[PDB]
Amino acid sequence: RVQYLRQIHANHETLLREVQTLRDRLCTEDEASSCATAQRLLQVYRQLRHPSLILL
Amino acid sequence: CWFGVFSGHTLGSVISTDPLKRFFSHTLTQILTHSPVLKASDAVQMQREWSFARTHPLLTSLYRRLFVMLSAEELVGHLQEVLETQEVHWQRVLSFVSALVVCFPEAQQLLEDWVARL
Amino acid sequence: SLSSAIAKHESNPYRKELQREKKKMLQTNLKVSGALYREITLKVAEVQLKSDFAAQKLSNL
Repeated sequence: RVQYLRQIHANHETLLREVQTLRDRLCTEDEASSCATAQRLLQVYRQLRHPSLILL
Repeated sequence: CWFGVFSGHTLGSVISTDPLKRFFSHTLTQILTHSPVLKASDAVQMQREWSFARTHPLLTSLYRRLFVMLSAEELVGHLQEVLETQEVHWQRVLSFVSALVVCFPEAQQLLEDWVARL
Repeated sequence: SLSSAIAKHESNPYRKELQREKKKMLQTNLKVSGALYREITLKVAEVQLKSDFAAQKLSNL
């Protein structure tokens, strides 16, 4: 169908732009490279890994 | 070109039709609501000039398009709702009903229904 | 790129006559090639491998 594929695309692009802003803040030494960065990315990792690659 | 992109062959293909419908509903209300001039209740003889073929083909095309990407009784309820709620531009509403009656599959009796209620 | 390749496989009385023609154009048609899905899910799988490998260095440390 279409609804489900667009659900997935939008769910991904929100994360992607969020990650991208996060990458630039790491370029400008804005935020930190202590941590909570690391702990943020290990939250994105877990979000995605639950239904990784439904194969049809 | 604006009405061209509005024709929802390119757009319907990419966009889920929950927010697209909200866009069209706000668009329709914004066509009707904005600049409520010629409120003259004596806007009677001007019905002849707001006849479907005299109303511009651009209006006609966009109205057909708005009918295509939406449903009929949704449109009827929405019209009933807005005309009850908020003031009008009589040009666009009269043109709009003129396009409604001939475009949609026999909703002149669905018109008579809420006409009788009103 | 999965969803973009798919959203390119998805594109490809007189008033009533033309209303019906445009209804026929917008009739709910879905053409999501299974083989394309497959192609892209392997490209994706290659990267999931890379992201998963990279999460072990991070969640270990």
